[PDB]
Amino acid sequence: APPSVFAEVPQAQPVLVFKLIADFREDPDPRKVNLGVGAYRTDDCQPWVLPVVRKVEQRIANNSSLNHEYLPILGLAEFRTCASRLALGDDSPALQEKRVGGVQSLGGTGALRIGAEFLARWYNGTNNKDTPVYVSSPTWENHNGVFTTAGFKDIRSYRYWDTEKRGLDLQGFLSDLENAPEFSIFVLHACAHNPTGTDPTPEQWKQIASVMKRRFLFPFFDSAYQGFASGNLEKDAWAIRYFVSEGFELFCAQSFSKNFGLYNERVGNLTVVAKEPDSILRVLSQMQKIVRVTWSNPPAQGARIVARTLSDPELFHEWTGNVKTMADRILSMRSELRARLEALKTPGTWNHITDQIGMFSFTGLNPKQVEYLINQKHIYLLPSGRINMCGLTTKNLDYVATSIHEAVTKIQ
Amino acid sequence: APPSVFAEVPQAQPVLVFKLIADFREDPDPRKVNLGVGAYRTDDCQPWVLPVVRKVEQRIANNSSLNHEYLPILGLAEFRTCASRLALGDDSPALQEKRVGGVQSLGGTGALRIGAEFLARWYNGTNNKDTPVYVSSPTWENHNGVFTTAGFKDIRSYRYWDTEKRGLDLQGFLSDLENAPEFSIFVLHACAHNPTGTDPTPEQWKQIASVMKRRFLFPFFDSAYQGFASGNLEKDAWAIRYFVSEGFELFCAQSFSKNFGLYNERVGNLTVVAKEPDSILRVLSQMQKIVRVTWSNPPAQGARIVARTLSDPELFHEWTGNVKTMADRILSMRSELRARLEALKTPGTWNHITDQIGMFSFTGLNPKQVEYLINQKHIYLLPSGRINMCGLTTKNLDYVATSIHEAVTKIQ
Ligand SMILES: Cc1ncc(COP(=O)(O)O)c(CN[C@@](C)(CC(=O)O)C(=O)O)c1O
Repeated sequence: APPSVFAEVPQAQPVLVFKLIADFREDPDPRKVNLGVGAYRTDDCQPWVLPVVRKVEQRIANNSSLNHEYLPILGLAEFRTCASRLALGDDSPALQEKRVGGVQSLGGTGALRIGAEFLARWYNGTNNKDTPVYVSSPTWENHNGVFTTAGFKDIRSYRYWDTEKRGLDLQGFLSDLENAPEFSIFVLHACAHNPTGTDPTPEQWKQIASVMKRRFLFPFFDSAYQGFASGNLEKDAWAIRYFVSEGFELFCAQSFSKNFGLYNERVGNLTVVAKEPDSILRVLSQMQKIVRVTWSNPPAQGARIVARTLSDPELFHEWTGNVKTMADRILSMRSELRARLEALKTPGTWNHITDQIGMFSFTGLNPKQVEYLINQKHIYLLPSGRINMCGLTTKNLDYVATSIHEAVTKIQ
Repeated sequence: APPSVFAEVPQAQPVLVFKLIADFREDPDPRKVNLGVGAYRTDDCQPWVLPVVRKVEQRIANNSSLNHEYLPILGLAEFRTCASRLALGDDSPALQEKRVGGVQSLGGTGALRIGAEFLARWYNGTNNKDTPVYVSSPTWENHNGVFTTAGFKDIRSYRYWDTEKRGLDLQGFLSDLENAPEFSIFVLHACAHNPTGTDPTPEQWKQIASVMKRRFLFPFFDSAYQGFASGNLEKDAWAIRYFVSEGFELFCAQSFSKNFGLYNERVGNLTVVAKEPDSILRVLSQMQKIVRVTWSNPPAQGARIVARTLSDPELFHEWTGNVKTMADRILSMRSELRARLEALKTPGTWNHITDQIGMFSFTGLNPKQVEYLINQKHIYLLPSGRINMCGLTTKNLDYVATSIHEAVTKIQ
């Protein structure tokens, strides 16, 4: 019996964040809390289909004029346009000057992948896999994975979090920018940095931009949480817009998974900003080739929902309210968790819980204290000490607060 | 000002069909016929949303229990199971022995891409990009593209379409199989060969299988037209099932874009058949890693529609009826076209028109005869002589038959 052609395939390590979702679901323990994946939950600890989304879905379901014929390779035109406008602002000079392109993609991950594939073939030469790629220390793990898969051989880290000050290491960040070879690619979190929840202020962003401009560093923005840093979409897009106004050419990978709560419809957009309009045409032509051999053309449901919402001023307005609701709820949980930990007289400071923005808190728990929490208390979180604040409710706040308190006093 | 980082990116060369369709659209002649279309069309030249699909979409729209939370990386469990079962049959020995895995993917294209990526890393050694990959001559345009992008350096062709006989070159095909290095990968069209419509008969498939078994050639089935082809789901999956029965390990990239008419919802499945059950978990663990860096997790809408249909006996029954309607309309166009060509005493043999299966047909027209039809008759088709039978209607059949009659007699 000839051996199987799969005889030697090793067992891969699981994608942790997703593994935890499964683990958590298979947990019979009644006290279990999922503080893993960045997904919104109500105070009832339920998934929330945004009111505007439910409204648009019914409208779509009753629109007999729609068919299922293939979308264009780059995607739904109206979606591409609305998505780019959301990041850049209605008044962007880049939009006026027609030097913006958008490629509908499979969530923020697909936007990152297409961009990385394009750069590996056409940026800083032809098929140059040697240009350094810089990611924050720490970052979302998939940043490494995507760039590695596209072929980049030199992936570096720039200092970002100061474990001591429990904040941004601006000095380290700037030095890392100064030392990077010209033309290096920088993967920047647009807002609500994952996992630290710590973003540069406008003034710090200006310092970062200054070095990047000087050394011809390419900004690759990852905009997965527009609206979650502050509850305001315009405010959260400031950095991107600033770089555009400073005359940078850049990529912006946008995800609508969290701000539209459309996680499973895989709605993303790759926004491209070039110096001149002609370049956009040539870039998009090459992007079509990449898409064609990856997913061929994108799915319609999610993009249709987002296009319908953003293009209807009333719907748009309602949606901004839904986003604010989610952000407001997060603020409230930050306060309550902070308050409780202090009331338990938990060792150390807990101001970082309330200083941090976005969906997460980079708590500071060691990997030993995490293990304790998962195994003993049935509280699921990442090994890094990252917790999803949206997983907290008025009903579980106490269990969590108490469980952290023990981990902290007991596990060293 | 320093030049754009995109200054040297060339404009990609455009795809012929896009142009042709453009041309078609721009044509003022009331007699114009588009035989270059790439999807199903009714007798009225319209897209068709299957009645069962509309019915299920409404059911989904009205189901308040559904949310938009992320699916697992490999996809919706019910979909993966139903899809694999459709291809292999409920009674498949492989299903009963638990040696089948399924990965939800972005249409048939996404299934082929994930399969090619897996093979380039774990098949016939580790990261072996030198294993020959064979595609039919001719084949669906994107086969070459997907395999090349996955890293395969040696893409070959096997003889298939016989220009003179207007049929399969079985002897050429077998010689190509006999001379293929052991472990070479063969991309096989399960049924409704695209673009010729010429398939091996079951007896011929047995000869193909025997060489593959002996030389350890890997069958990578592309199954885009199950049911759609003949109106019979079982008949259309015969070759796949035959290989399973014969003990092969294989991959089967399934598309639901044509048989459910869900083109724009990008619903596909990669079915994996292994010799032993334990292999499946290892193989799927590696596919999860590939998906993670490509699209992260798949969309839900299309997969929900297909899973709902295939798991409800009444809906499944209705769906089979809808598929037969499509298959019958194509059979009818083929029979009528041939009948008319023969009535006109057109030179040559035209049995290939009814021997062929599915939407596409290689007519045997030469480039000059094609030019005449476009230029003189406002009949749009590819220079290869490929036509889509769905471009024919009860209303234009006479025009088209007469026009081909003229092209053959005057240009040949
Ligand atoms: C910084 C960042 N970029 C991109 C994405 C991708 O979003 P997508 O689903 O639209 O492709 C995420 C998602 N991060 C999640 C919410 C889930 C994950 O890891 O995929 C998180 O828990 O970190 C993210 O955190």
